[PDB]
Amino acid sequence: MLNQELELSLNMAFARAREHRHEFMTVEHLLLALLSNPSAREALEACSVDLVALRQELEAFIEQTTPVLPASEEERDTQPTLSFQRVLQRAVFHVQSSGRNEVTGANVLVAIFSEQESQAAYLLRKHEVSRLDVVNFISHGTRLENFTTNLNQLARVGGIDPLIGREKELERAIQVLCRRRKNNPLLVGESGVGKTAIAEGLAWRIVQGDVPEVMADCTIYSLDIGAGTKYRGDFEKRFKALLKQLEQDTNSILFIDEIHTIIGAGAASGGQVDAANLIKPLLSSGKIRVIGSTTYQEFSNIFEKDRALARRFQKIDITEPSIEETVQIINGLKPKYEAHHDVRYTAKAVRAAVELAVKYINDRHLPDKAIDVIDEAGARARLMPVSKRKKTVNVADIESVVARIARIPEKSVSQSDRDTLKNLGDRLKMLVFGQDKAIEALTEAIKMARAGLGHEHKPVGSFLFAGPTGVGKTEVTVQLSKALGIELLRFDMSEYMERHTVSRLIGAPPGYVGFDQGGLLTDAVIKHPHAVLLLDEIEKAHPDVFNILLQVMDNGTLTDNNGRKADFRNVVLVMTTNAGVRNSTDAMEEIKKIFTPEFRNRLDNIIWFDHLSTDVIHQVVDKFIVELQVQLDQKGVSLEVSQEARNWLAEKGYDRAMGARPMARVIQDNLKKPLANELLFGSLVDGGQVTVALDKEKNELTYGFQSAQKHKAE
Ligand SMILES: Nc1ncnc2c1ncn2[C@@H]1O[C@H](COP(=O)(O)OP(=O)(O)O)[C@@H](O)[C@H]1O
Ligand SMILES: Nc1ncnc2c1ncn2[C@@H]1O[C@H](COP(=O)(O)OP(=O)(O)O)[C@@H](O)[C@H]1O
Ligand SMILES: [Mg+2]
Ligand SMILES: [Mg+2]
Repeated sequence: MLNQELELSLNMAFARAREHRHEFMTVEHLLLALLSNPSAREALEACSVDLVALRQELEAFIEQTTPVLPASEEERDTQPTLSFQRVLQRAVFHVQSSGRNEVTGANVLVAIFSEQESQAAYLLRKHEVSRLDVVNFISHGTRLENFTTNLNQLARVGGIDPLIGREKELERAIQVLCRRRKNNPLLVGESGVGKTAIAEGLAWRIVQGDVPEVMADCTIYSLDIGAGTKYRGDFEKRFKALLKQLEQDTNSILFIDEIHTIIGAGAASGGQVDAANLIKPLLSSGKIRVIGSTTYQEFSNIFEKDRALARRFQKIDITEPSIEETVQIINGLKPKYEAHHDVRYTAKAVRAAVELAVKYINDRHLPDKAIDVIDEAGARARLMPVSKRKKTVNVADIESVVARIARIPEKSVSQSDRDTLKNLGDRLKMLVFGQDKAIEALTEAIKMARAGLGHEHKPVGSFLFAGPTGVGKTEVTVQLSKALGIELLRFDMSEYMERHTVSRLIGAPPGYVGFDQGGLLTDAVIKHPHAVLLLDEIEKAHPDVFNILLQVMDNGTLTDNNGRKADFRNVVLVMTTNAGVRNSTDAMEEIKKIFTPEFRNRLDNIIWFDHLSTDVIHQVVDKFIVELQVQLDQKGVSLEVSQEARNWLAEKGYDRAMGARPMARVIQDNLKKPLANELLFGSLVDGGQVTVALDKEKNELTYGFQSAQKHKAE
């Protein structure tokens, strides 16, 4: 009773149903099958139907609504719906009654129209295909500039990707826009949640006539945004001309995506908020409606408490879609992604994209991150030259995709990083002396973190460098940053005490915590994610800084503005202290008294620094002499410093209270200054020799000079 062609179309659609593993074969599956069927295809072509725009829509509906049965043991195979059988019987009854031999696809197509409540019938009516057109086919023949504006125009073609679900939110927006006062919807939600999607989706509903009667003549023009808009062009005169052009007496809605840029954040010149607040009630011969978009926090403080327009807008909470609602969203977009990637995603991969992104991609939200994993996974197939189809198993693909987004970044094996880290303790020991323990405890902690051992939610290392003044605490961290090849961010905590400096001259506390949070600390760590953060004199810092520090050491993040701006994941935090000296006896309790157990227990290590021995002080002196020798040897000048003069430099360049802090000046005043004259207009111009000695019963340095081409004669 049925054609060979139609019987094939049925079998091929039955085939797709036990591969996608559908429990139901529906009327929508039937129309989908009919797109392959020559008679139904020619009928639809006759009415000027874009087969693809119908293809994508049927496919999207089918995947969102058909139950999936890959579970276990219990009896399930594809079962046609009562409705599906009803359409075929309607087609056979009509054909037999018409005097025709067999049922063709075009006859089944006529039978679908009679399923009054079906989606298949609904789509045929949307594509403007009437039942009469198929009957007659069978019988006879045996304003703004340039950005992403005018969403109504983008909807009539195919620029806007479809909006799935969210009826309550659109309904609420339409109702808000329909009010007499406070007519302006304000979509509030996290990034990726689907705010732009709702605005764009509204423009489609206006075109489709699914927003009737008084909102038919509406057009949604989208403005340009995305935190302060004034570069060049004078914002005040272009906007005034725009709002007036939007007003000739029309029902024009203006979508301002990321509305916190113009208003709330505080601009430089006028116009901005001041001009947008103007047209909201009645300050002309007309009125405009605005759809805004912002995040939870930027609505909370900068919009509602600071107040720029808050009351005139109606807030609509746009929540993150749940797992199953996101599965429906992905299922509704899946066919267009599959067409583009030439690949098929299994229902298990779809659920996995959603569920794995929820668990592991915490920095992002719902639809957005799940859609990016799905797009990324399909693109990934191309890299295997062809694009390997994907049978019934894709979870593993999704797992690699999610793993790459969620984590990974680190090179650390058999060479470059290996040699540096294996010699880090030796490289530092050749610049900082008498503190082998400190260096060893520090490098042990770096290597450990570099081996992938440690936490991902915490800094590379959090250390408390404790010890006396001038023993190598600052020098070690400066060198640590030079040996690791990373930036050095330095902050003095004595400049971050809240109100201690006044009677002198300096005084600036509206910042401090505001200096660190608002800008400085956050800005520096965003600019240089891989760095060593040195905080001098940590004991002098205000408790607000300590809470901020307690968060860094726990969360690995710090928040000034959202999207989790400051990332301390790749930072070596170093805090130096002069607190409990290793006029105080120290063996235990001293450092413990000054810093709370809560702050101390978040440290990776309290790295202790000892006093400098007599031998160490001499090594420091030699280091200064060798640096000078390096400079002098290049100019053909040889510097020799005697033992007695080395003892004299050691004596003068080391205070027990100040450490080796006075050494640089002592070396400068006694070894560098006395050679300037001779190197410029004396015996050392063409090279030579300097001998520095000591005159004992005088305790002052002796300076001998000798010159020559090289060392010719004496
Ligand atoms: N309900 C939806 N149906 C289909 N796609 C959606 C839906 N909601 C969001 N998306 C998609 O997810 C992404 C995030 O949506 P978007 O509107 O940009 O979120 P937001 O504007 O809040 O940052 C966009 O690619 C959008 O196409
Ligand atoms: N342990 C040391 N090894 C090598 N040089 C040192 C040592 N200690 C102090 N110096 C010299 O004296 C200066 C002061 O040391 P620094 O690390 O700044 O002191 P602090 O431990 O108080 O932070 C250094 O810049 C360095 O020139
Ligand atoms: Mg200081
Ligand atoms: Mg110090």
